[PDB]
Amino acid sequence: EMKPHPWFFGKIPRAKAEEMLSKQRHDGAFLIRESESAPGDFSLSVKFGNDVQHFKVLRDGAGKYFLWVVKFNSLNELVDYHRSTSVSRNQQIFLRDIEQV
Ligand SMILES: [Cl-]
Repeated sequence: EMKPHPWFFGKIPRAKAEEMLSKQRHDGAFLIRESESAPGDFSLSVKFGNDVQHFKVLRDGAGKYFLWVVKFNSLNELVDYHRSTSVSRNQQIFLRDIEQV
């Protein structure tokens, strides 16, 4: 039965994503936001240790979404793919849902 996704935060600032993610305990806790610096593009923000890493959601010519190489017909599919394939080329970081107040 259909629930909204807990990871879509709309237009929050980059800094505010960092503020909220810093309070999460578990690496991989993440959100998708609408970039303020590149209106029309999404960014993915992810907790890792005491840092928060940011990734550009890239588009191909057909409008598919990707981070690195594998691309998807939806942000939803990109998110889910990266729950079991690392978002980072430097660490093993897998997307997991934020805790939630
Ligand atoms: Cl992996």
